[PDB]
Amino acid sequence: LNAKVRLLREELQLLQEQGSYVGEVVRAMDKKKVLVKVHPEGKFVVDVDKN
Amino acid sequence: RLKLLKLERIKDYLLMEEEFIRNQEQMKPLEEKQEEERSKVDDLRGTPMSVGTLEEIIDDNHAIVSTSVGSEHYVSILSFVDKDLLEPGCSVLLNHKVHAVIGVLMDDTDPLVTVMKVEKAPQETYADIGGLDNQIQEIKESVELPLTHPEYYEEMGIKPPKGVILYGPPGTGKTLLAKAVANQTSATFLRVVGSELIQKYLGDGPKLVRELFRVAEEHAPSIVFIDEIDAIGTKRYDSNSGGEREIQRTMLELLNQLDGFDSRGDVKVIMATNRIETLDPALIRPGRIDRKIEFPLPDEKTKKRIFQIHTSRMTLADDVTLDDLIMAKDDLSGADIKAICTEAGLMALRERRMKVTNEDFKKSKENVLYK
Ligand SMILES: Nc1ncnc2c1ncn2[C@@H]1O[C@H](COP(=O)(O)OP(=O)(O)O)[C@@H](O)[C@H]1O
Ligand SMILES: [Mg+2]
Repeated sequence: LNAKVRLLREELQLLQEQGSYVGEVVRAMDKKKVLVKVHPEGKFVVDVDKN
Repeated sequence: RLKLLKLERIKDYLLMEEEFIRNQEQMKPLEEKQEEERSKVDDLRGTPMSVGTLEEIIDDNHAIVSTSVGSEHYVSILSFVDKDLLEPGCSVLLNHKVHAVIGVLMDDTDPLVTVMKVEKAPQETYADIGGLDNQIQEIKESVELPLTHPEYYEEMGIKPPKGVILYGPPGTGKTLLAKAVANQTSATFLRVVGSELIQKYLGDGPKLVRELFRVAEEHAPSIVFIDEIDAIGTKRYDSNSGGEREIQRTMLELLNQLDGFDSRGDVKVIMATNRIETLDPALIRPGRIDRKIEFPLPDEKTKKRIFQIHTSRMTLADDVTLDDLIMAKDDLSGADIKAICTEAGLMALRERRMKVTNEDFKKSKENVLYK
């Protein structure tokens, strides 16, 4: 229960942070960069993280 | 003397470059660190969220870049760019903040080439072309040896023939010879037909014609195979009905592309026509098209050769004799011979006997004959 409620308090606290965009991968290249489309706006390249 | 010049300087290249560069490599350092420094500096040059479309280029260091939202913005280019790849209409890369031109990437084109270029090396080769030695040698003179040996013409003075017409009845291996030329030549042959360029609306036909010619010039110094054109234009008529007027415009654009004001690359035109007397007298102008070639119906010996080459991949029977088919002294194109062979095979298959028979070939003859 304590974990649940701590989670709730933090959830309220830091939901002020903005979310994320959903992009359609179009092409990939060297780990440094990978292409992706960000609907509705045009197609770009992104610097992927360490996933 | 020219050989001496080239050999001397070539040895100079080998010695200079190889020796000095290998000395530096033996002292490899002072290169990799600088390369890594430069690569990371380029990465530092903003690579966030980024893309750009090149509307046009003003000059070195300055150009206009438009985004999907119409962000036309003019920007000073960053020299890090590859440069010289900045053809208008190219997909540029732009910094998220300053929209700095730092990269360009398309790696994708209209698949018109992949549509109009199918089976670049068909199964038919000059071995598969049974007969017509004179026509074969003339078309080779016209097309291949200009390309495979660009020395004789260069040393003697003239440039090779540009357009070559192949005229004859409906079916004499015109497309076959086109295919064989494609297969034997390393150039990117282009198949084209006369029933597609007739577009629904004004300007469409000439537009695709000009695009096809530009594609031919760009991607490869190759052949363009224009099939029947008599369904197009048929000379320049009084120009009364709108459709025929537009088609006449399409031929005039073809004529400009065949020999226009500006220039023409190393792309050869090969026309295939069933009837030639009705074609534009001006289009065949000797300056543009030369080496019109008769492609007549095969004679008896040519018919023998055609049957043999068609049936090479056909285990004929011991009793099957391929002379009753040469017997017929009537219209039998190479296509007719292929149809006869295929019909004999199919009828044998239907009547369930694995081996074809003389009677089967006979029946194929009667059922392939149209008139
Ligand atoms: N040397 C040859 N001359 C003419 N036709 C041939 C020859 N060798 C084979 N053929 C046959 O001719 C057919 C192709 O004729 P094609 O080029 O379509 O004539 P057209 O283009 O006038 O319709 C093929 O089916 C092929 O089997
Ligand atoms: Mg043909």
